Amino acid sequence: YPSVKLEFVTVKAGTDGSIQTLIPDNGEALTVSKDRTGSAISPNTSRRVMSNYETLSNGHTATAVIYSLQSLVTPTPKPADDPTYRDGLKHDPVDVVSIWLGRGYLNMILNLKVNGGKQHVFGIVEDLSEFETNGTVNMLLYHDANGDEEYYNRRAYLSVPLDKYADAENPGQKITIKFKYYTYDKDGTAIESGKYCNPGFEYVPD
Ligand SMILES: [Cl-]
Ligand SMILES: [Cl-]
Ligand SMILES: [Cl-]
Ligand SMILES: [Cl-]
Repeated sequence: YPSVKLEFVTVKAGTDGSIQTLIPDNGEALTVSKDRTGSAISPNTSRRVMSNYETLSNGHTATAVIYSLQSLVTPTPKPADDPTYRDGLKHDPVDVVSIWLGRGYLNMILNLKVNGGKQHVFGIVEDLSEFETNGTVNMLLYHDANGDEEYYNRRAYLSVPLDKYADAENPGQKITIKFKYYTYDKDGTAIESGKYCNPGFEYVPD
């Protein structure tokens, strides 16, 4: 478990790139009264990030004080035939710590065994073969450790966007996300886990 408690949030920058707004997943948008990180994103943009922050209230209105900010991976689900997967599908093992639907994303905290100097590349391999049949979206985690040794535990944060499944001309549509990922079994063998496929994550994009 990490030293600093981190939450999935959205941050917005104003004209100078400084963070002016923090939008918790659980609450309403808050004006950032103080950004102790001194972070700067692209002027007038929003980013889905990890943050340590606190809410301060005067009993009527509250503001956010940011203590830490870090990026998270926002992989767009893509079919196995997409050019990003040209060099083959990679499924280096991970553990799922926590996984849930929230604020238009499929959020997850992963546990990895890393070392250093190698970029861990994440993606979502999309299969829509059952989407017209029963609204099922099949997702397989892509993970390329790039030969990084499995020495130290490290968390990874993913927020899979689900906006592409919303149909404005088909409202009230119930979508079922069935997420698969490779992990180690009790004996240290890498296996494809269907743990989060039964019954899957049901949601109505509205
Ligand atoms: Cl982002
Ligand atoms: Cl106050
Ligand atoms: Cl769990
Ligand atoms: Cl990450």
